[PDB]
Amino acid sequence: QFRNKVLRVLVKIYMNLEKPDFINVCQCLIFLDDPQAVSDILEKLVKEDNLLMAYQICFDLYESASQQFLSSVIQNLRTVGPKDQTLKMIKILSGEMAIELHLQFLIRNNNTDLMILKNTKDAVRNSVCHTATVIANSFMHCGTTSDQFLRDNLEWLARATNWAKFTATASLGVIHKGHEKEALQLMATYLPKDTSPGSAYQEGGGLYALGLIHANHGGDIIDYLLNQLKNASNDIVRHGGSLGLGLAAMGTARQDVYDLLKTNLYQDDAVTGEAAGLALGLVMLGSKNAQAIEDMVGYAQETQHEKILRGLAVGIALVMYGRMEEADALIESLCRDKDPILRRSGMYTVAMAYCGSGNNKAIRRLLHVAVSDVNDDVRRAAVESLGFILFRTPEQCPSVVSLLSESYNPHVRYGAAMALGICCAGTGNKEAINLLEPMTNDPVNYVRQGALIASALIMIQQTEITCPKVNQFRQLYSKVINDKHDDVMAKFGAILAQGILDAGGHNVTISLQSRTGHTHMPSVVGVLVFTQFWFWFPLSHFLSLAYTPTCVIGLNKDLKMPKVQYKSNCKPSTFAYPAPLEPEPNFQLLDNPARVMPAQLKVLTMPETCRYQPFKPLSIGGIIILKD
Amino acid sequence: LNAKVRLLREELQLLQEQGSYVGEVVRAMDKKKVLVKVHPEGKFVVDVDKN
Amino acid sequence: DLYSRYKKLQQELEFLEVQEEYIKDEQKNLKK
Amino acid sequence: PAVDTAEQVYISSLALLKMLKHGRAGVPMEVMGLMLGEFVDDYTVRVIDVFAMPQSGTGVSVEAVDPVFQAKMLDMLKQTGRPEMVVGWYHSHPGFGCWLSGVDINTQQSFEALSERAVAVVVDPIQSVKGKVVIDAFRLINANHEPRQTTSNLGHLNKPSIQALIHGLNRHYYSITINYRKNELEQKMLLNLHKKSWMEGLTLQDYSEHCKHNESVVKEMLELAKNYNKAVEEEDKMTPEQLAIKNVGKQDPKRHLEEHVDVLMTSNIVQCLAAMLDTVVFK
Amino acid sequence: AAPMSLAIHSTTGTRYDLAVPPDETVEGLRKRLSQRLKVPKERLALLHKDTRLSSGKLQEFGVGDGSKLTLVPTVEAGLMS
Repeated sequence: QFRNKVLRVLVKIYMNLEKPDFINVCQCLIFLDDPQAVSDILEKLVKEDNLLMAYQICFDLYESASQQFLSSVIQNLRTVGPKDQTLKMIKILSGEMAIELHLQFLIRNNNTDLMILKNTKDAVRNSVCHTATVIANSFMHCGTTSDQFLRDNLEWLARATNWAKFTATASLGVIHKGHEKEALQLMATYLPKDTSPGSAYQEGGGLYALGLIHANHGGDIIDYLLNQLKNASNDIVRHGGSLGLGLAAMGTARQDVYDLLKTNLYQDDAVTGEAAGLALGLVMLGSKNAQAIEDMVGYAQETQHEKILRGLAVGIALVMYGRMEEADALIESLCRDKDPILRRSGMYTVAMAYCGSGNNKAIRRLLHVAVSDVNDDVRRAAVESLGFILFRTPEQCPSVVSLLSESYNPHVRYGAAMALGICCAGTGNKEAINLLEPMTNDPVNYVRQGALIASALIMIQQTEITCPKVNQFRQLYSKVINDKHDDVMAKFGAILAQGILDAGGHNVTISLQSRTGHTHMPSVVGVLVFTQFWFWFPLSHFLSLAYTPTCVIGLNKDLKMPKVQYKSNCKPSTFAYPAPLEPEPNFQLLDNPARVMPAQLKVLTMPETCRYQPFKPLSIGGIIILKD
Repeated sequence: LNAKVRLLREELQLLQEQGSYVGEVVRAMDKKKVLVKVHPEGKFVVDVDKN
Repeated sequence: DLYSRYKKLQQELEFLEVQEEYIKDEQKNLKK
Repeated sequence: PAVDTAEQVYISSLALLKMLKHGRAGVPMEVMGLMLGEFVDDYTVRVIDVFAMPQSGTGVSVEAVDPVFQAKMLDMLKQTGRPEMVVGWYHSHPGFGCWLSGVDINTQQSFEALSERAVAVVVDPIQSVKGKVVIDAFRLINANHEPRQTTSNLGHLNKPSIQALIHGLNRHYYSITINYRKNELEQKMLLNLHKKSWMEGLTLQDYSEHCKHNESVVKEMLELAKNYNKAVEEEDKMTPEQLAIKNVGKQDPKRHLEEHVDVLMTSNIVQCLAAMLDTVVFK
Repeated sequence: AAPMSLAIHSTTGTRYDLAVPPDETVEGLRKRLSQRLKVPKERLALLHKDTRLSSGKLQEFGVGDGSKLTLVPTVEAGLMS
């Protein structure tokens, strides 16, 4: 309450100024969650000839505003409407622009060392490693609309069978992230009809990819996928379609999709029910619906298929996202339950409720469960949740998981590894790696696997200069994958880790929170659901969400690329690509669009010689309109 | 305490490794071998580890 | 500034309390 | 065509106790029996109840003696509300761990031909200790590749033992995860076994026996304190390694004093509290 | 021919229904069931009215059309033999 009051007063102040900063006040309103106010202020802006500031505000609103808020803002704008300007702001707020631009950036800058994938392939001996390398590919080409590896090596892809086909097909949707322009035809090519008929696995994978193309971004795909799910016959296709629809209508508490998904859930089938549960979770995200919550809890307490129980365990947690203290009743009801899976759902609910707030009481609860529970999966889920609470202060996660990594219980070790992974995401801490090193040779195998994936998450994109230990870890991945004396799970972990380290070309990072500081809800959802590959491999296509481009992009008055150039005041070696596998100028020049790290912003500079002048300071980075 | 529990939990495999005989050395000889009486059996000419 | 140092120290104190209680619980359960 | 690695066999509490008891009964012999249950999904194979069977054999082999019993008992159990039908067989290896032999494989192969998803469960009574119970569920790999498909880590969490590998694990048969899921009433009675009556809580001890016990322990602490003195004087004139052997075959005063002090103090506190609590409650 | 259409219930629940000639002998039924199930004929044991069908022709035992037959395999465990 007091924080809201203070933010209101600050907003008043920012209003009374000679040059009122409208970016800051709009951010203040988002946090204050008052979409009417931003609707009004943006009306005022569009009235007076400040279209550059209005455009930047629409950009910033799209980047870090909740779907409900953005929908309210577009509704308010439409209530009054500058009609051409109005509609261009409508387009910006729909995110069509930003998504398209990010796609362009990803396509243009696509250096990808395929020799590494060729080596990993040469090292493959089984089906676990096979799906590992397929998913790793999917990570390397995330959104970069390139499928050479799946093309040239077509015979090697046929080896996969049954569900491994589901994953290998969804890899296509992951690879074409955001490629909304033309999807249905796009998927139609790789999911040819009346071609090798009798593959429900193929159809499910195709629908999963289709949904994966439209994460957090609905539209006509919502209606099409609903039609399919309503016409489904095979349980496998129901599973695929439910997952796709969930990924297609996130956050939009649509009643008809809820009704259909619940009708499917009430079938009492396992493989369909898991997707149905996760889908109900992803749709009614944030909503505190007592009705959906009671349906979840009752069904979880009535069914007899642990698959449905797992799906519901994550669905319930997704329901309560963003509610700090309003889930406490549900938290207590789930914790004091006897079924272990519902207790795990409770820990996940605590995780999603207090996302980033660092609420000491939620930490108290999770740690007490971590040390005190009798089931092992609940312990692992508890240690993992800690990552979601404490990711705004990465200095604190090692302080509360160092001792817990050196624990007799292997599942607790894996939990500590993955908690460090989520908490310190895209930061490259020396401490996190110091903890992750000794335990990458842990006698238990899944501990090694979690350690490798956690390291790949932490040390994403870093070069030799930024972290001395990157080369050590690349060599470790190679040695682990080539070796044959070592377990299969470790090989899976190393392959996925190679995929993670260089994702979406080499120009995408994982940031749970937007550059302003807002929690990036798709990132949280993606890193939670991806974490659930220990129960269902095809779910590993959800870290796609966390992939937010590391781009600095300049725009002109009519939102079109100028051929500007920028100044990078740091040696050309560091803050660049490490190397393509087989006198230092004190400055280097980057073109538009720019592959810019997060840290490269603090040292990012514009040449005053250039005619353009950025509206807002570059240092915050991200999408920028340029003045002239 | 954690170390103690871990050691106890591993001790089941450590206690399934074989044992080692006790022999009485007769005389070191040759490059690095020794002649060892293994009561009650006969003598041997065994190798000596690095340490 | 000293206000920031003050709030930092106070939150450090809360975190230390949480960790201490968690370690007591961990020891009690490790005995079992 | 999968048999995923996330498939589990759900054993109820009653089935486990029956298997364990029957096995310990025939300690030197490979006693065996049947198990009733259902086939729910491709990830669950639930075993509800078991029943011993008439049999005869030596320490090296065992075999059924009558099938009339099997059909008759199925009919009787079905009469009173347990229609489930058989899902596999169990037997006991007393001290040999848990694995399948040639004869085991032959019988299990006949069962599997009868029903595709049949399982074999093996118990080792003597190897099982108070807390943990040595047990495992198996199935037969054909002569075809990988026997099963993988879509989780649920298969690879157990680190199969050297003996089971030596005797054929993962070559002719593969294991399945065992789940001991329990309903609410089972949970409520399993917690209610170890509970004494309420009167026992508020009963004192024969006070004379109390005093005798106290004086006995204190008369022991006298000599333990003398030895503690005689032992603390050392630990300076003793090599850092020599101490690790000082306590082998020789009483140590410190640990015994700790134990006796804990015993005395707990017993006396409990008796005192009971005496005061009664002194108030009954008038 | 007048095939004798019987029922073969297994103790597991599955039902291998089959029809045989009137003059079939318990050995013949055992042998056909063994071919269908790919298991040796010795391991099988047919049942009728809680009375094993030791050997001989089916008719004189009384086994008739629309009958109930339980098929019960053997159960064996042991290090050897």
